[PDB]
Amino acid sequence: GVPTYGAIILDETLENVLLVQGYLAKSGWGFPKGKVNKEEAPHDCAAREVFEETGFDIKDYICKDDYIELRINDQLARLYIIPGIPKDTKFNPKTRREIRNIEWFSIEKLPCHRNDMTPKSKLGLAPNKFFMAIPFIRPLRDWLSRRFG
Ligand SMILES: CCn1cc(C(=O)NCc2ccc(F)cc2)cn1
Repeated sequence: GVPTYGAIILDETLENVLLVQGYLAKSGWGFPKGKVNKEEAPHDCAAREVFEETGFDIKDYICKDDYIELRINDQLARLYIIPGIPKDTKFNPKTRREIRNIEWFSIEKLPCHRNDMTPKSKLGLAPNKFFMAIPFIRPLRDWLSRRFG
């Protein structure tokens, strides 16, 4: 699968992160990201996808070595960490045709794993509207500890 790039945008307090909600298969909440184009550098893909989905341009803020990367079923997703973006920033996607909504979420309130169904004696995980964000939350929490305190 083709790598994806995007961003974890945080506010000035470092409390909140910016998530986007799509439609249909992409109906839950996730960090803004998308598929790399042929010959496109990871940093340009991230900025491009973030600008398409949020209307916010990260290019002046990207730091080359500040990202979290996960390989999930053989697909690499790398989210550059972009702290310090004011909470009153006005975000608007390129088309409401892909992005339903854009919101800040408290990091401490977001799940960092899904819950099983052990009270129901059933295998697997309960649905969670943050399932695409979830795999980045523990690594982000740890990364913020190691770079801010
Ligand atoms: C198909 C599995 N899945 C992906 C998402 C996801 O990426 N959510 C956030 C998002 C939505 C639309 C975007 F264009 C970009 C990012 C949710 N479920």
